[PDB]
This record gives sequence, C-alpha cells and structure tokens, in this order.
Amino acid sequence: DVKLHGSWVSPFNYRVIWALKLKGVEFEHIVKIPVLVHGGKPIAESLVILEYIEETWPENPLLPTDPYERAMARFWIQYGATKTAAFGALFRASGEELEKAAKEVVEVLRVLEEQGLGDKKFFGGDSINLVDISFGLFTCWLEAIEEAAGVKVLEPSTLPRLHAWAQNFIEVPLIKENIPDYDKLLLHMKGVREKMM
Amino acid sequence: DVKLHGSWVSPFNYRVIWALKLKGVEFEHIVKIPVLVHGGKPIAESLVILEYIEETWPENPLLPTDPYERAMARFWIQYGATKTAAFGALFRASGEELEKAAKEVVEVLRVLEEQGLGDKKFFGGDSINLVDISFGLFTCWLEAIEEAAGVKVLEPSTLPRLHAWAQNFIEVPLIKENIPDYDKLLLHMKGVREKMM
Ligand SMILES: [Ca+2]
Ligand SMILES: [Ca+2]
Repeated sequence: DVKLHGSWVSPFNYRVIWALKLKGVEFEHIVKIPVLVHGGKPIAESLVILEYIEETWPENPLLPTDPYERAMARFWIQYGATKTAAFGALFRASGEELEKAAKEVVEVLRVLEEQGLGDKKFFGGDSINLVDISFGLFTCWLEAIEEAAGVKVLEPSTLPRLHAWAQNFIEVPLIKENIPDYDKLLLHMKGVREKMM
Repeated sequence: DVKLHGSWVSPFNYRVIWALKLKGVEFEHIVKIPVLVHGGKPIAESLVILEYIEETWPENPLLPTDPYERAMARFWIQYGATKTAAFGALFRASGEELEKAAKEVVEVLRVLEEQGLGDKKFFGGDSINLVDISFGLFTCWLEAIEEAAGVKVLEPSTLPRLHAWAQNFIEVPLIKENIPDYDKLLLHMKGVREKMM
C-alpha cells in the first residue's frame, strides 16, 4: 500500500522514514529519490512528501494547528532548504576557503538557533515536528561532512542551544533506531568530497 | 489589520495581492519584500504567505481538498520556484548563449504544460488556484523579459496550451485589474538587464 523508493545514505529519504514511523505507517523500503508511492500514486520531493504524510495521517500531528505557527514552521523549513549553497562548499573548498565556508554555515545555523529554536527542547516544542525532521541532516550527516573535510561547524561553544538540540534529536528512540551506520556514512561523505575535489 | 510591504514591480508581491483580493481581504499596500503583517505579526516568503492566506481565510479555497491533489499542487509550485537558474540567464546571456537559455526555459515550461496544466483551463481547473498564482510571473513579467532581451520563449507555436493559459490568466478580471503597467515593467526589465550586462 505504501512504498518508499530511497537509499541508505540520503538524509532526504530518512526524513520520510521518520515521518512514516511517527505516524505508525507500514511501508516497503525499496533501496532521483525519495519517491513515496501510496496506492500506486507517486509523490516526489521530501518536503512535499512530509506535508502529504501529515495530511493523509493526521493523528499525532507534525505541524501546529495555528496558521501563524504553521507559517513560521514552513518559513524555517524553506530557510534550511535555501541555505544549501553554504553546505556544498564543505565538499568542494580546501584550506582557507574551507574555513570561511564553515564560518558561513555557522552563521546560517545561528539564525536557526536564535530565531527558530530559541529555548525550546525541539523546533516542535516538547516533541519533534516537521521542522526537526527537516533539520535532522544537521545531526549525523553534518558530523560526517565535518570529519571528512577537517572542519568544525556545530560545536557546543559556538552554538550551545543547537548543539544541545542535535544531541537530543539523535537520542530520540525513533531517530536513534533509524539513522545510517556512522562508519558507512562517513566513508560515503569522504567519497563524495574526493569526487568534488 | 493587514499590511503588505511590497513593491510595484515584484511578481512575488503581486502573488500576495492576488491571493488577498481572491479572499476579499482588505489591506494597506506599503510600497527584502514581500512581507505580510497581520495583526502586527510578520510573514515573509510569498509561498509561505500564500499558504498562510489559504489557512487564515479558508472561504473560496485556493488549494484542493484531497491530499494527493494538494501534494501535486505543492510539487508544481516547488518546481517553478526551483527552475529560476534558467530565467536568470535571460538577463545575463547575449547572442548564442541567450538563445540556448531561452530554449532551456521553453523545456522547463513544456514539462509544466504537459504534466501540470494538461487540458485544464487553469492549473486549478475551471478557476485560478495557488499554482496559477505562483506561475503568474510567466505572463506579463516574462513578456517584458523577452522584449528587453530580444528572445522568444512563450509562443503559441511551441507551447500551445501554456500560451492559451497565459492569455486566459491575464484576462481574468482580478488579474487584469491588478498587474503592473506594461510600459513601466518593460523599462524596469531593460534596466535590470543593463545592470547584469
Ligand atoms: Ca558537533
Ligand atoms: Ca508570448
């Protein structure tokens, strides 16, 4: 009834895995992607798939009920999706350019921390929502890119609240039981950086 | 109660003008933008503002009720928002490069025509929806960019159905009464092309 055409490394595919397990939806994971196929009908683009999952299985909501709060959630999701030019530079740049790219990524994450997260445990408050799911790539995927490139970005000293969020997110049992193996993910990131020089 | 911080040329600001007039919402237009301010609270990004307007004033819906149909509408909106690298080239490129950029824009519009519009009068069926509004920049703004650059993109011969859609959209009384003056818009596009060489 529900098929997920994805991969074992893509953070975009894992956003869908999380949202489906948060709704209790059974699916067959078939390893561009991701493409969710529900009753033979396909939905592409992880952000479009997430809103489809939220509307199709409304129990245990992953977006707030208030329209202003929903607009703020979509604003932060769009903000993360737009700021990908800074993250690409972590796979291409080397030396002094790489340290400038890492500082740019930190400034992007700082806006998210100050204006999006604030003092909440999660972007969704006391539990994860679609905003947390959309920023989940900043946990073990960003950690792997940092190690493969030799640069530090998400540190407790420079981003105290976002660093504490990233630990809390990765420790959520649903997330902990559904993430790539770090060793395999790091080797994948090293290979991607090698390809893009 | 509702303020719109915008401009007289931005197609992104006009998407908001249309959606507000389709809902019968009175507002003060104050001429980055657009920023809708509702009860002192600001919402930025035209696509985030459109979903906020649709949720806040649910009468005369601008999105379908079915989740699969809503996902398809959001997919096409995201598709138009992503394919902006082809449209930028119409302001920068010259000669043989400009004709190659115009053909790339045509291929982007052809996918939209075949898979998004099909045989419907509008992307929303018998009346305009948020998909039509999001593609409204392909009407008089694209016409102005074509004239300022000396290239043809949306022609009846190469895009028969999308060309007929663009005429139908621009003739909708709500749109006809709420678009920039073509002379002023063309002079703005000529100036933007001059700036970007
Ligand atoms: Ca870290
Ligand atoms: Ca034309």
